[PDB]
Amino acid sequence: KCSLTGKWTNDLGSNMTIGAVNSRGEFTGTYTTAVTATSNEIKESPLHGTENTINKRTQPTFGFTVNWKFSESTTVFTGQCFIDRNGKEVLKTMWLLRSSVNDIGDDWKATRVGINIFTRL
Amino acid sequence: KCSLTGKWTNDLGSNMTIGAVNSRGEFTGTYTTAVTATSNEIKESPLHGTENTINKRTQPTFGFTVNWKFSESTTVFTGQCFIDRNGKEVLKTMWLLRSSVNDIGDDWKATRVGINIFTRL
Amino acid sequence: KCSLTGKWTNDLGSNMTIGAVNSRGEFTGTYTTAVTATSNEIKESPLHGTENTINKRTQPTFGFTVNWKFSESTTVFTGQCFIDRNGKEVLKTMWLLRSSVNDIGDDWKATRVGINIFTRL
Amino acid sequence: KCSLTGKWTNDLGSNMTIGAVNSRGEFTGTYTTAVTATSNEIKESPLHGTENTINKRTQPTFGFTVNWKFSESTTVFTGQCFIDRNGKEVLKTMWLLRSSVNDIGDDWKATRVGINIFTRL
Ligand SMILES: O=C(O)CCC[C@@H]1SC[C@@H]2NC(=O)N[C@@H]21
Ligand SMILES: O=C(O)CCC[C@@H]1SC[C@@H]2NC(=O)N[C@@H]21
Ligand SMILES: O=C(O)CCC[C@@H]1SC[C@@H]2NC(=O)N[C@@H]21
Ligand SMILES: O=C(O)CCC[C@@H]1SC[C@@H]2NC(=O)N[C@@H]21
Ligand SMILES: *[C@H]1O[C@H](CO)[C@@H](O)[C@H](O)[C@H]1NC(C)=O
Ligand SMILES: *[C@H]1O[C@H](CO)[C@@H](O)[C@H](O)[C@H]1NC(C)=O
Ligand SMILES: *[C@H]1O[C@H](CO)[C@@H](O)[C@H](O)[C@H]1NC(C)=O
Ligand SMILES: *[C@H]1O[C@H](CO)[C@@H](O)[C@H](O)[C@H]1NC(C)=O
Repeated sequence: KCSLTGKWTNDLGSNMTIGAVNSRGEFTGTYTTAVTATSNEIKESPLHGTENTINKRTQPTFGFTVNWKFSESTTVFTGQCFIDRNGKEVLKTMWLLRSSVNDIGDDWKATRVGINIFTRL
Repeated sequence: KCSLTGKWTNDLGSNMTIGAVNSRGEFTGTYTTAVTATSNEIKESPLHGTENTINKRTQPTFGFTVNWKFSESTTVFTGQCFIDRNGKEVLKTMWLLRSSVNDIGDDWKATRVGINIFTRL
Repeated sequence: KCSLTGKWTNDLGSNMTIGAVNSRGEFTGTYTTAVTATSNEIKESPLHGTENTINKRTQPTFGFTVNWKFSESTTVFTGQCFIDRNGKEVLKTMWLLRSSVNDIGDDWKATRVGINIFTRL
Repeated sequence: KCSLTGKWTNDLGSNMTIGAVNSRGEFTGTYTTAVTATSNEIKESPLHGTENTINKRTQPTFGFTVNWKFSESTTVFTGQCFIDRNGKEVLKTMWLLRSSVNDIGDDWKATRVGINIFTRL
């Protein structure tokens, strides 16, 4: 089984902690990004997500939202908890980083996309 | 002021209902999708999200995860709550739909991307 | 049949002209974007693409790259030429807008994603 | 100076060969994918792309379309040609894989997204 609970680090150097996931698949955690598109000072930020519980998969898909405390942005991450061929856990994820724009006319350029790989820290 | 609480419908015909947003920006609700890439019976699914509260914007940025109850998939949405040029509230969103694959070698094809525009019901 | 050749306009107000596609599916054209993420003056830019020729589909998928003349960026567009229910042509597309960064350490934030719908002008 | 011309291989094991880049930034080549989402026999496929020449950057931005010969799909890649911290050329790319659907009502699920890192062969 691949469990979300624990401390993780990613390819960019960001760390994240996820507490226990309840019977409904929900969990909370904290995210310390190593990088920012802003020129602001980085602060630890909370995250809230859900792990898919159908078929009690041992490598479930999951999703979570990071509510940034140092900018007006929001990032969502989705991926799957895989059991590496080495028996070690790896989170393969893709994310959408949403910036806030002041006019709906600028909405077309407000969304960045990318990946991140997490391993137990 | 653009608010997330309420009932919404999108360009594909899906409906979403979001409850009250608490002091830390949390919210939950339900999503009834009108379409599916599966060959399964669609079922109302729960969602948990967060909206950014930095600078208490009137057109907040937000994100939420939909935990599908009829499949092993997970979807994440992110976007902004705008007051459109015509005066109506509109949610401009982008999403990542993650399918579950069985081997970490099939991860590359597990993620679909799209958009949805939600309007008040 | 849905043909790529012609003059098109999109939901953002951008216009594009595509010449004739040869026996290999290749075509060239020009793109006049109505919007820019830069603060630069917009110039008409050339595009080069290819339409998929397998099974001689009447609604083929296609792809094209826009080589911007007023910035160091590149945008790729992919989609499908659909025959609307009204018998009119519509191009449903998704794009990736790539900005150039100076260090590979900033690569994670260099890519935006979005959609555009085109109709004959 | 990062150059596109040559032979490359990526993180999934696919190989690509790009020919000479002309004065207007055009180039063509061939792509042999190592994986497929189809259940078909993979076949070498042609590609046509463009690299941005504005300010004659040494780490250019670029895009290309792969016209798959064994399916009705089309893929577009975009990214930047970097000289990595260790001194090696590396292509950081993101892609959109467009499948063909039969009704414009199924357009929402036709696009997959991912990344690929190419390195010199
Ligand atoms: O840019 C900011 O300021 C905050 C967003 C940080 C972004 S979210 C996707 C990417 N992954 C990560 O670990 N850090 C960056
Ligand atoms: O395909 C499935 O089965 C479940 C996913 C439904 C997807 S999420 C993105 C898209 N938007 C929507 O309102 N419905 C579809
Ligand atoms: O930002 C710039 O300067 C040039 C890119 C323009 C972008 S590409 C995707 C989007 N569609 C469009 O018609 N215009 C914008
Ligand atoms: O799936 C198919 O059949 C053809 C698409 C191949 C895809 S394009 C993105 C991914 N990268 C790659 O090198 N091969 C796969
Ligand atoms: C977290 O990861 C390790 C854990 O100690 C640490 O060395 C590093 O400085 C931290 N990175 C961030 C972005 O906090
Ligand atoms: C949801 O929106 C309204 C509910 O009042 C209804 O007319 C419509 O059929 C519903 N659509 C779905 C997919 O449930
Ligand atoms: C192109 O579209 C129409 C065609 O005449 C025109 O009114 C409009 O000004 C043009 N838009 C751009 C961005 O060139
Ligand atoms: C391509 O890369 C090298 C060619 O020298 C070869 O070893 C490898 O097997 C090839 N891979 C594919 C998918 O063609």
